[PDB]
Amino acid sequence: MQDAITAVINNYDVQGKYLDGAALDKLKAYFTTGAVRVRAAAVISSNATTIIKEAAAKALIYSDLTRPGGNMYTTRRYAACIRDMDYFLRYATYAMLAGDPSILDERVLNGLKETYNSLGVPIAATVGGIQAMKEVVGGLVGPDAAKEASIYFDYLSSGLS
Amino acid sequence: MQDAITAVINNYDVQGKYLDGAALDKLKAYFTTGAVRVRAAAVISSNATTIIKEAAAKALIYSDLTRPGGNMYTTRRYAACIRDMDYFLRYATYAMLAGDPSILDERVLNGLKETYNSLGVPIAATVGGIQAMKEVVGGLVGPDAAKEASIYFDYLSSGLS
Amino acid sequence: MQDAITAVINNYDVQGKYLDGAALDKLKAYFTTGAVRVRAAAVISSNATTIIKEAAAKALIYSDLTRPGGNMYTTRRYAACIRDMDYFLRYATYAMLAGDPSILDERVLNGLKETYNSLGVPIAATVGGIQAMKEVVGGLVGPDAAKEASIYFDYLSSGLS
Amino acid sequence: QDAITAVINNYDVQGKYLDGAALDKLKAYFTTGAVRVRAAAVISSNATTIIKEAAAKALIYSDLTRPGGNMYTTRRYAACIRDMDYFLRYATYAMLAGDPSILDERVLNGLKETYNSLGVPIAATVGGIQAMKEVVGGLVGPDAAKEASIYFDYLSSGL
Amino acid sequence: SVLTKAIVNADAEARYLSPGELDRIKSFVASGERRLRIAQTLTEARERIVKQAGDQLFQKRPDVVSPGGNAYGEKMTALCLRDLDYYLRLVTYGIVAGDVTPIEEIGIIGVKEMYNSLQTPIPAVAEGVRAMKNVATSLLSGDDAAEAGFYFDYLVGAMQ
Amino acid sequence: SVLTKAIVNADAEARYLSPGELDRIKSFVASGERRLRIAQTLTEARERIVKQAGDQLFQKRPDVVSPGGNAYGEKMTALCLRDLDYYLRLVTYGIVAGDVTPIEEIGIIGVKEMYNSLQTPIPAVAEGVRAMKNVATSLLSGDDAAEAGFYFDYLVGAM
Amino acid sequence: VLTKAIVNADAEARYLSPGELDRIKSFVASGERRLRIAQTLTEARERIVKQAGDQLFQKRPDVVSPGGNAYGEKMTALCLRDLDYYLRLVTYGIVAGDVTPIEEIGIIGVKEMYNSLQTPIPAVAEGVRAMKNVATSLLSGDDAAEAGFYFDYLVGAM
Amino acid sequence: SVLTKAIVNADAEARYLSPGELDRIKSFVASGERRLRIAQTLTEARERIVKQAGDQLFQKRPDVVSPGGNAYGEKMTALCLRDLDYYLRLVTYGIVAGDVTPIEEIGIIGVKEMYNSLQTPIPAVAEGVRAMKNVATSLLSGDDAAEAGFYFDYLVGAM
Amino acid sequence: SVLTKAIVNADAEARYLSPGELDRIKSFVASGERRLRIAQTLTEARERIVKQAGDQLFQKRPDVVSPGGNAYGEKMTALCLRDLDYYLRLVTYGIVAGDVTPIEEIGIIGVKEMYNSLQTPIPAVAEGVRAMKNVATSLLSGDDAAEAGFYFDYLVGAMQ
Amino acid sequence: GEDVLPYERYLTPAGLSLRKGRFGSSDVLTTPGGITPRGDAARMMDKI
Ligand SMILES: *[C@H](C)[C@H]1/C(=C/c2[nH]c(/C=C3N=C(/C=C4\NC(=O)C(CC)=C4C)C(C)=C\3CCC(=O)O)c(CCC(=O)O)c2C)NC(=O)[C@@H]1C
Ligand SMILES: *[C@H](C)[C@H]1/C(=C/c2[nH]c(/C=C3N=C(/C=C4\NC(=O)C(CC)=C4C)C(C)=C\3CCC(=O)O)c(CCC(=O)O)c2C)NC(=O)[C@@H]1C
Ligand SMILES: *[C@H](C)[C@H]1/C(=C/c2[nH]c(/C=C3N=C(/C=C4\NC(=O)C(CC)=C4C)C(C)=C\3CCC(=O)O)c(CCC(=O)O)c2C)NC(=O)[C@@H]1C
Ligand SMILES: *[C@H](C)[C@H]1/C(=C/c2[nH]c(/C=C3N=C(/C=C4\NC(=O)C(CC)=C4C)C(C)=C\3CCC(=O)O)c(CCC(=O)O)c2C)NC(=O)[C@@H]1C
Repeated sequence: MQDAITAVINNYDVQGKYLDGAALDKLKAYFTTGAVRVRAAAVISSNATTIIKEAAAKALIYSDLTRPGGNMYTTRRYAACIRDMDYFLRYATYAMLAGDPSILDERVLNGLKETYNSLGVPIAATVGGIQAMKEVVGGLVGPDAAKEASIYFDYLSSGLS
Repeated sequence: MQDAITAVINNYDVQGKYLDGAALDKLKAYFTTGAVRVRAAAVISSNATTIIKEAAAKALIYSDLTRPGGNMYTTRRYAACIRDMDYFLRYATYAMLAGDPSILDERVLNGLKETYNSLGVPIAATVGGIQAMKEVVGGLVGPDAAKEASIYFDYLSSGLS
Repeated sequence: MQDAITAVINNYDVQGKYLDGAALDKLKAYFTTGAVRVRAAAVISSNATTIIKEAAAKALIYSDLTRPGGNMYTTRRYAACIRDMDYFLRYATYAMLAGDPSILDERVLNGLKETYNSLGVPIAATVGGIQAMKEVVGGLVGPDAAKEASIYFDYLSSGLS
Repeated sequence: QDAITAVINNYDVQGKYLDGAALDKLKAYFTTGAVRVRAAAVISSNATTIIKEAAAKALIYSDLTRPGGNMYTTRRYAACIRDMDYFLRYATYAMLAGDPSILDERVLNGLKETYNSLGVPIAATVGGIQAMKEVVGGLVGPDAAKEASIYFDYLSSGL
Repeated sequence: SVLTKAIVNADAEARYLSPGELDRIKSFVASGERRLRIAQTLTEARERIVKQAGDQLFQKRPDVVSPGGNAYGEKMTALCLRDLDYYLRLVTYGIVAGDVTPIEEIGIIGVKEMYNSLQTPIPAVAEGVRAMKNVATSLLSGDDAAEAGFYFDYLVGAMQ
Repeated sequence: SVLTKAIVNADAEARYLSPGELDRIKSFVASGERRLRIAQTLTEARERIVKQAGDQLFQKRPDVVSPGGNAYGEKMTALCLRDLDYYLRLVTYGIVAGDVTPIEEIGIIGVKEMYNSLQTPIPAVAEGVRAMKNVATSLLSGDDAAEAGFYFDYLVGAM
Repeated sequence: VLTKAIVNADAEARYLSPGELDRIKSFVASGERRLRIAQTLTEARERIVKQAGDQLFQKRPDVVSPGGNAYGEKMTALCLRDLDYYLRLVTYGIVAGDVTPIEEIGIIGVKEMYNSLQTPIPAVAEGVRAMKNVATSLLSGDDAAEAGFYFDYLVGAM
Repeated sequence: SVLTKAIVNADAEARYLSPGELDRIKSFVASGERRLRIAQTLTEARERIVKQAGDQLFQKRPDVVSPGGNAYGEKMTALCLRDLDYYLRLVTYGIVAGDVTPIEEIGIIGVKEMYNSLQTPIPAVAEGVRAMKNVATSLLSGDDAAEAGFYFDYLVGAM
Repeated sequence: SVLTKAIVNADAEARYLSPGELDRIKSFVASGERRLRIAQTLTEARERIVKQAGDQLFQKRPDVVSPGGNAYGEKMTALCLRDLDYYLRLVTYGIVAGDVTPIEEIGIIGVKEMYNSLQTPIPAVAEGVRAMKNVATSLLSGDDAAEAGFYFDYLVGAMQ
Repeated sequence: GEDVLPYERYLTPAGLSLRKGRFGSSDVLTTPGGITPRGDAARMMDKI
């Protein structure tokens, strides 16, 4: 994966340039944002189970999906869906700390569409769930953190769709 | 493409053998089936629009696909999907008249899987639609014709999957 | 894989319906056929080597295939072809006991066409061999069993072709 | 192996075809069989309790369970009761079979060495097996108890 | 099902079905007709079994149907009863199959995880299944009840 | 075949088969059984047709079987007869197909180029085919002969 | 049969299921009938072997020919002794209710043994088939079906 | 959007953006704030616009919500209203973009084909859009209404 | 049935069945096998016939399924369809019997009075039967359709 | 772990489609909160 600090380094390395003040400023910018990000991440980790619960309640459950003939019908499928939700949450948290969307592309986004199509999992419903998680997360993290958190959630959603 | 009559001829030609009674019997078998096939083809052509409508209703429409973020969402994509359905129907009809699956391989089947994967069209859903068309077609054509019609539909389905 | 009993169950489970008389009738039908199938399977297992021998004699051997430049020329290729024949026989027997064609799709039929095309094995000759095995099997099993046995052999043949 | 196979094997080494005398031994086993099946069902249903009672008699309220004892810590406690269950299950298998051989082949072979490396106390384990036997004897009832007891004793002697 | 299991073992070994395996298949097909009747009985009595079991469960566990409890409220109580009904349907499927596999795939894998997200207490669910067993046993004849009991016990064992 | 041709035209137009096209297919399937018999007749008489035609050709063209000529010598004469046999087999295929397309792919495309490299005279080959037609016509009934003639004529036209 | 059930249970690490136990009960009841079937074949053993041998030799002249393995008195006796061995194994199988007894004594390493001897395996199979036909005739139909299964297994193994 | 269109024309010509083109971009960015307000107004009133338009449409066309008609039944009537909602959302997108292109891609290409498969009458759909326009116009101020009208008219023209 | 009718006439006259009467019985028994097939066809297509006819009727008469109308509401609409199903069953009975008498006793006597109490419009009911006839005719072969038509027409004639 | 012999743990999506895809997807791929008419007509006939 890549993070903001490494991104700056890599750009300089391809140029072969030693680190310069302009580069330092970009790094400095990240460092200020960092403290906020760490606080947000801790909030998400503690409330992860609840975030998933709330989001599922908002979109997935009490629906045709959970009813027989629906994708999330049967215990095994239900458990799989909530496991997937957790993945999305954990990776988004990783991305938020990193300050880079690349990890999402390298781990989550790559081959997901194809996997889902073979499985028969409904992509639009999954996207709906991700959006729901974003809304719940936004509340817990608070406004400044929410903007940063939202972009990664949206990135996942756009990739899947 | 190839047809049943030509297939027999080609097999003999590679052997270099003159046509023999056993070969003639296969040709004769085709000739009896022919009349039924012609009737079936006319039925399908007249009811093609309805067949597609019914099949879509059975599988595609009223689903995640049609909902926003689904593959068949937006008018353009919806129109594309029904165009593809029509292709499958037309080719299956051609194959049924021919009595040979080869045309399906040469035109429809070759490279479709790869195209669909790049596009992100869901193959299993498409296969579902093909199976639905088969069921509708079976009714209209009647039982004797249905068996013949079914094999080509199944051939398409197996190729895609 | 799936079997007849499980197939009924699965269809009902997706509907969410409790088992009903119509469903019960299908199950009951299977149960009556069961005893015959077990006897047929034992017959096939005991005569498997001979069945393959007879079928090969009918189609494969004394032919261009066995002659130099033919697909089944050389000991290694000959051995491979009879191994494939055995596979088909064993799987058909499994399917007959199960009362469902699914196992054939899951193990034998998946990717076989593509494998054969890369290898340059001739599909029509293989199909011919399968049909020959069916005829031999029909004799040994006896008439009631033969009808049941035939459908699975035909299923394999249709898949390959 | 089993009583039926034991008879067969004895005849096979002689090369003799099965005879009436042999048949009588087989018949003897068949009569005992019904009792054995009933006993096995009783044991399976009461297995958890049998282990509990036996543990209460020997294992618990002891130095073993107290800190510094072999069965101290949850992990070790769980291991000991798992071992007890093994002995019970295998004895039940042996009782149905009518032969002690399975005990030798699976349970008895290498157990002493394993236990010595582990530092598990053999005498305490033997005590537990004997305790289980007593509890089992009650539940199965007298006719079944005699048959059940021999396999328990066999395990104890091996250990 | 019994038959699926036998076939699968054979395929792994890459051999035709063994005589012993074939014999088990024979036994199963003979048993099937009796099994069908047992399943049919429970299906007909399904509505009453669920109702009776529910009442027993609620008496055993007042808390679940209490303002704090998950089951409390009409909507929630219905869902709890629906769950009991689901498990009964699975049990019937099991009896006809002759194996717990049908039950297991639909109901026992990931069950812990699902209920933990829901926050439903697993032990209470187990009690409800036990309650259903008792009701079902009464309607069934003794030998039939024993067969049904095994499947019921498995469920209870799976869920703790 | 007739049917292949119809399907191909439809696919190019990207339309379902026209009623008229369908009617032609119907007519063809009815005709097929008669066509099969015509083909069968020629197959049985094949050996004699080739032999008779060969003789006629050599009488018509002394030069081809002369020291200068390509056909001259046993090996060469055999090859010339083999060619005649090939064309007859193609004609039979055509009759059953109801179209010249099968004939055309195997025999008529690049034929000029092949023979020019060989240096075989194309007109002589045509005469041989004409000769075969006359022999074949005699064995066939008049209406059957007319059907067969069309395919024979096409070959002569092609070369 | 009992051994088989126990072994499956041990693999699963569980006590025997009631259904499994019921099958054991059925087997012990069936055993007495099975013993009678075995007894019948034992009494007819000498004739079964003799008849089967003759059939085999008619079916395969070559085996009892100067080139063939079976040829000569000593060799012919050995061939018949082998047929007798297989019959004894079949009887053991019927009483056991399983092929395992048969399998251990006769079917594992059989190919290797016969290849060293140079005896043709297909001929041996034919002899077993022949024995089956003779045995079937003496047995009652239901008894014959039971016996047939064991005979078929041997033929399949060889 | 306006900007995309300008860039695309420049790229085709392979030139930097012309002064005139740049001026149009400037005008658009100034207009945008006004456009945003117009869009916001319609979004807030969306629920009522759809409801009012639906009623008008059903009064104008009794048939569509009749046993023969496509719209008939609660499920179907909901879908018809959902469609109206979709078109309104598209119109709002158009206003902010300043171009019909956003509207056109999502809603107007393949629309005929989709509705023909559904068997929905296209003219009725057009009437619904007209109805929505009238409701929307009333809430909007006159100048705002004119801007909104253009997008509404385009939709009506497209269907 | 035809046979019943003949017997009844004979009993009134207190005589054995006349040769003419016997001849009619002979004709009927020959016809019966054909009639059975016609009836079987309609029975299989029953569900679809009712559904299609209902839709046609509702299109023809919007009012009946309108807030004022009797048929309006799911419960009422089901009852209207049930009535159509009843009449179809009666028609099948008629075809096998070879006379309208079976139909007549169950459905046509007192029909006016029953519907008037219910307040159901009789003409609408007639239209529904006509609709069912058209659907049934399409599935039946022409000669079969003519036979079926007679029974359908009788119903329509009875109800006005 | 020295006593189990290796078995097939995972497989790729394309491999999975080969085995299961013949006959495609059964299901309509239901979504949450969708208006659907599916099953309605059957329910009406069951009532009648
Ligand atoms: C001769 C010493 C022994 C003998 C020979 C025998 N062979 C056949 C039949 C076949 N033989 C072959 C073998 C080969 N095919 C290969 O590709 C190779 C390597 C290049 C070999 C050696 C094949 C393919 C056949 C099958 C038929 C065919 O040729 O297509 C027979 C006839 C078998 C029958 O029963 O039909 C025989 C008799 N048999 C002996 O007993 C001799 C000691
Ligand atoms: C108290 C909160 C609850 C309770 C406790 C209870 N425990 C026992 C008996 C035992 N508990 C243990 C536990 C441990 N051994 C260990 O090694 C560890 C971890 C270091 C633990 C926690 C053991 C071994 C025993 C057995 C007694 C012994 O020391 O040998 C009892 C007695 C049960 C009896 O009489 O059989 C009780 C009551 N029970 C409750 O109801 C409370 C909620
Ligand atoms: C009743 C004994 C207990 C109880 C149950 C309860 N369940 C829910 C909600 C759901 N339960 C399920 C369970 C299943 N779905 C499946 O696919 C299967 C296997 C076939 C099962 C068993 C599901 C999916 C739900 C989620 C909601 C939905 O219907 O989609 C609830 C209420 C929801 C909530 O917890 O808020 C309840 C109450 N509750 C108890 O306490 C009883 C012990
Ligand atoms: C209402 C004014 C008219 C009407 C509407 C109507 N629509 C449907 C069904 C669908 N309509 C759509 C349309 C869209 N999907 C898109 O992607 C877009 C652009 C964003 C549009 C406008 C779709 C996809 C459907 C299919 C069903 C689905 O949602 O999956 C119906 C019912 C379909 C049926 O015939 O059963 C109706 C009634 N019908 C009228 O008569 C009104 C005039």
